[PDB]
Order: sequence, then C-alpha cells, then structure tokens
Amino acid sequence: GPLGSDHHMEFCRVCKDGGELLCCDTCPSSYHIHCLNPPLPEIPNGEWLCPRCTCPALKGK
Ligand SMILES: [Zn+2]
Ligand SMILES: [Zn+2]
Repeated sequence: GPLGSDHHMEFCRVCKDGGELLCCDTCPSSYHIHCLNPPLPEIPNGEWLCPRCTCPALKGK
C-alpha cells in the first residue's frame, strides 16, 4: 500500500525480483528459494530465518 511497499528489502538482494520474497524473520535477507546458497525445493509456510541465521556466521557477507 501507500508508504508501505513491504518490509526489509523491497526486492531480492540476489535476483532483484520482489515477488515471492523469502525474507529472514530477523535479517533483511529478502531472497528466494533459489537465491541463496542452500536451495529450498518449496517456500516455507510460516516464519523462516535467513540461510545465515542457520549458523554463527555469514553475517559479514
Ligand atoms: Zn530472488
Ligand atoms: Zn537472519
């Protein structure tokens, strides 16, 4: 809506696509299921933390 496109990144940091944006519940990692290192076969139905929150690193990437 007005003054509110979405939260975090309005597009994919990787592919620049802002459709099925898979963003971390914490970090502004608005990605996709194939716009990360570990590819997901489907979109997580709920809350999903970025592919960096899965480990104590990848934050300075
Ligand atoms: Zn993408
Ligand atoms: Zn995260």
